[PDB]
Amino acid sequence: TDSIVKASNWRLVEVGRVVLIKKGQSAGKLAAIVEIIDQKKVLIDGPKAGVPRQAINLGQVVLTPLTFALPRGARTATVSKKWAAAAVCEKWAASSWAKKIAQRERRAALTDFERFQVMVLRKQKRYTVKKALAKA
Amino acid sequence: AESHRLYVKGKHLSYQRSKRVNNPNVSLIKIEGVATPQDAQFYLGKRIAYVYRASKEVRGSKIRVMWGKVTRTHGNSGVVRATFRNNLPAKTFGASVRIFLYPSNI
Amino acid sequence: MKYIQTEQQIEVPEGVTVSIKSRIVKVVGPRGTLTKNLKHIDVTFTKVNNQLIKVAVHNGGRKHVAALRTVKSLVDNMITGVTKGYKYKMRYVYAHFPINVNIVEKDGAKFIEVRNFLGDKKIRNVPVRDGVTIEFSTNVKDEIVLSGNSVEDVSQNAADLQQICRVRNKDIRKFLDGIYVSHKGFITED
Amino acid sequence: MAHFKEYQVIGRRLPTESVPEPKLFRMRIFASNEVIAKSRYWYFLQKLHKVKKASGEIVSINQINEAHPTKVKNFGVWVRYDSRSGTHNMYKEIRDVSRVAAVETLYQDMAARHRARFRSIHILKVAEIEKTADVKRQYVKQFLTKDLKFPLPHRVQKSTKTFSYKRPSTFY
Amino acid sequence: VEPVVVIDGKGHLVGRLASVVAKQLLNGQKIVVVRAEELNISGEFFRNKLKYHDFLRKATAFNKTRGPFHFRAPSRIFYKALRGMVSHKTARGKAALERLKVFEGIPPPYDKKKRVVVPQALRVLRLKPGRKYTTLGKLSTSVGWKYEDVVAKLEAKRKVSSAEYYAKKRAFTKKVASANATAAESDVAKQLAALGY
RNA sequence: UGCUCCACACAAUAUAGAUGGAUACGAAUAAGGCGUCCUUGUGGCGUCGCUGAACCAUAGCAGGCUAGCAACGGUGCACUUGGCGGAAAGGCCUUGGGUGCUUGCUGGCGAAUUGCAAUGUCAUUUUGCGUGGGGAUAAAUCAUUUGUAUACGACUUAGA
RNA sequence: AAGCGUUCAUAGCGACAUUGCUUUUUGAUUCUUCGAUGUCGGCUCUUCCUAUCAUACCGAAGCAGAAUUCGGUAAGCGUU
Ligand SMILES: [Mg+2]
Ligand SMILES: [Mg+2]
Ligand SMILES: [Mg+2]
Ligand SMILES: [Mg+2]
Ligand SMILES: [Mg+2]
Ligand SMILES: [Mg+2]
Ligand SMILES: [Mg+2]
Ligand SMILES: [Mg+2]
Repeated sequence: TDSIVKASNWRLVEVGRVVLIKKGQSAGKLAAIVEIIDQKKVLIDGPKAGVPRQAINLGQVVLTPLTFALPRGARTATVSKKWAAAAVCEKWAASSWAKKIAQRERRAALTDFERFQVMVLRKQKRYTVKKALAKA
Repeated sequence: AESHRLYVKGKHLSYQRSKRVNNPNVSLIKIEGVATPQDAQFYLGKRIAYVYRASKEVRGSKIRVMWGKVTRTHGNSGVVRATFRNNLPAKTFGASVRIFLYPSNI
Repeated sequence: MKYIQTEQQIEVPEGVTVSIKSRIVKVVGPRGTLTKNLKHIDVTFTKVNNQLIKVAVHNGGRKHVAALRTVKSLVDNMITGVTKGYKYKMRYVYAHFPINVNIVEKDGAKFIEVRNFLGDKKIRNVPVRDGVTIEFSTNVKDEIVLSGNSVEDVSQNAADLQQICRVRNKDIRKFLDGIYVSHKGFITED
Repeated sequence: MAHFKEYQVIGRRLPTESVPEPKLFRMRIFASNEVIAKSRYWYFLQKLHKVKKASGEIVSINQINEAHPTKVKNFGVWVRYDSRSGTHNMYKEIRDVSRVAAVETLYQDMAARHRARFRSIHILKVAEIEKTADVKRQYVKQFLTKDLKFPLPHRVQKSTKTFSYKRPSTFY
Repeated sequence: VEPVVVIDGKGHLVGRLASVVAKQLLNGQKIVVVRAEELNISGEFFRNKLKYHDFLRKATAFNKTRGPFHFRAPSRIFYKALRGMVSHKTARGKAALERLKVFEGIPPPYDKKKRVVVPQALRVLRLKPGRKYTTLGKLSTSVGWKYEDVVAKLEAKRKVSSAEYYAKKRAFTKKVASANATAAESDVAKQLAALGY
């Protein structure tokens, strides 16, 4: 007796939407969509992380679920003030997507000794886990 | 341990060639886990062995080795040009070569 | 052209509930349940307030936004079909030979048998699809009424009966005989 | 015919004894470099005045950068082009951050929609429209709506590996 | 990098998947294709059925038995696509074709082996939404392939057992993830986390 | 004193190309997976993806000898209990006991001279041969014969 | 599409013009064959094409019926 429709939540191309640059000089940094140029191109700005204010193709960036209040066409100082005000940095850093990015970067930073240590620790951890699986 | 490998697996694809003329002096090698020429610069100068086996014992072993080295990168997908002391048998198009870590700079 | 977003509304009366997941639309109301597979269209349905459902095409061209207003009509006809129903009204048109339409039940299949069409000894059979009820209305000469839950099934049965009585090898502008649809409407409209 | 630049090319006739200090004409030229910029300047100056490169000179070449390169503008570009059977004037309306990027977009647009090469294009004028609702084309006016939002359905993800173990999704 | 790579043919465009397979065999990789009846071709069914009838009329006039062979099965249709991207008349080409098995459905022993996809060739990733396509099984039955029903029947029996297997695997991985969940906050877990593991 | 199967001993034979692990839902993609709860739905809530860059595994004379501590797990070998799998099943899930090993933790000894690198040989088919442990004890062709056959072969018949 | 078609350009035709297709006509060319590719027609036999005579299903008519005419899919099957 209740109408049910799945909404299928999507990330929208909007002013204030926080975007991740996946290709270019930034390639892993954050920016905010400031202006919508067309269906394929938007003006982005990432002054906190060092992304220069620029018009960029939507296909070489990926939209994050993060959004914050930002006026259309806002300048670099206004974006920077409202980026820190909305605490975008640690809201992004809390996401499991950002945790996995840091996990991959840390994993490629292991040395041969550190890779050996991970091996010994994983053997130690799994011995108790196999014990806990045996009893449960 | 279960793995004694000290080399990186590679595949012999073909010779250096145009559309209809090949150059058996130069072999094209695809290295596992290499996808760009910038990534393929690590393997320049590294020694490559082709390990095969024969029924006749030659010098105490039934295993024979063909030695070469990576000369340069090839293309955009991490393929490298290698040159061997003797050219490859050409039946090894699609066989497994072994790319060693020496001469080691890193 | 590539319109950014094209929008169509879908009114939902309080008697019916619309359950859309993926593009499987089901409309359960007073008269029954109607299901339509729209998995070939690429539209987005958005429920609003239990009486308004929004359908939209994001970044679509001319042939895509044209099909969007078609999706609006298909769901509306499901809603109309389950609130008011659908009723199609025939007339038996003939000049000399009386067309003798009857409902026959051979091994539980519910066919429409048509006899004596232009003196034919051939017996014309038209299957009645599931969800369609056939009535021969009285207080009127030579009329058969097709009632059901889906306008797709009712009008196809209407076209089936209309097409089985086509005249062959004759001037059809003079031999106007045949069963035609004379009124399209709803079960409840007074 | 690369990423275009705008050039401030000023040229004149060669001064003579009878009439020294000629009128010293100026044009704005969209070209990939200064060599094409001088060539395009002389070409258009052939259409207007009794002059040619042998009987004239170039007194100044100057690149013109966008005054505000990183603000989005609506541009009205008048253009005269040769089709397969005639010459036509048309007006295009482009939304981008620079005159060079708008002109680059129009060269892509005229080649794609009319098969008009750079050879057969005369950029009559590039003039930014200052105010909204003076814009005339629906394909750019639709992006000037209040609080414009839209999704990107069916995201296609590129994989470095030739094989995938997951059967991925197009969510976005 | 597997010794044998098993590709689940469902949702794959035929020429883009077979061009991927052609390069893999000539590079020395063993490739097995399953569910070739679920392959896809861009373009309407009638358009693709018309192209197969243009193929069907091509035959050696003086003897049809020595002419082109019009294989109707989707696995053999897929194999014909592969040949043409492999120099099949040479010894190296015959060695590459010896590294490929194609199948309708998933026969044993590939039923209990992991299947992969080729996103470089997937229909949902390459075709534009709103473009009509064609399923190879429907096309093949339209041109004389005789085993669509038994393949569909035997696939249903396989899918039932496979679904039952996954439930007994969903339960086991649920218990394993719970044991890993309680293993956290220990001395070893915090050292692994600081080392990315 | 022939044949076949099993095991271990020695030879030849070669490798379209081992060098930790082919690691199993199905369906959709304008949608899904996982978990949780209920009034079991085309349900609510939370979370995830943005690639396998994963997961598992992986330390020891190519992996030796040996003393313990913790735990009753992990894992190999054959043996055994039951079940399931016919698409090409030839594999998967298992009960129980024995026998090793365990790097989960702490010790003791050994390694050298392959001399500054030479794949430094460790794999899997096949063919024999020998040894010792089981198993079975025929046909087919020619020749003769028939004519449901036939140019000849072939075909179809018959004969202790 | 000027006209014919009782009236009505286009049911069926269609002037004055103009755009093509085909290679079963005949011209035009002389590239191959002059140390030779057996030069007409018929008989026999197979196959192919469609620009469809018949047959199957149709659409149009100045199609009432009958008979016709125009057009579509179509060379499966026949054409003495
Ligand atoms: Mg080359
Ligand atoms: Mg008639
Ligand atoms: Mg080919
Ligand atoms: Mg047949
Ligand atoms: Mg160990
Ligand atoms: Mg001549
Ligand atoms: Mg002769
Ligand atoms: Mg025709």
